[PDB]
Amino acid sequence: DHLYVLEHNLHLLIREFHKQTVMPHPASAPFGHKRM
Amino acid sequence: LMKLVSDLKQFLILNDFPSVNEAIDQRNQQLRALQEECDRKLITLRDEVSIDLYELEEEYYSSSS
Amino acid sequence: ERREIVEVNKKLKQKNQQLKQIMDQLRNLIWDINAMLAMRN
Repeated sequence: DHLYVLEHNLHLLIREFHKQTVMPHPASAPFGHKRM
Repeated sequence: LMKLVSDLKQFLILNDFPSVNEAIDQRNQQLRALQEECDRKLITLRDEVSIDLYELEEEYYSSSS
Repeated sequence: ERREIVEVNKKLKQKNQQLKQIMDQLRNLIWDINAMLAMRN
């Protein structure tokens, strides 16, 4: 408990950062998300 | 003057505007291989630990007096 | 006779207590690893 959730929260924040950067194979200009 | 010019040229070509960005890719590959080996080691460790844990549970839960 | 059986039962209970103490940490480590490697990427 004292250490695991620490690493989990750090990785959650870095995953947030990485998601805030997804390449949709775009041609004209969608510039968005695939599932979007 | 020649020494200072060479020093300034080495300064600007070292890290100021070197078009060689492949060092970042090499570091990426090295760190990714390292973390992949670490993940594989952790997975093998957890698999062995789970096997031993089940073998130990089979003897613990089925023995009481 | 009966005293030996009682002593053996006490020793078995102590061994089972140590076994449970070890199993607690074992399952704790298993949960920690399986839950930390899952949040990867």
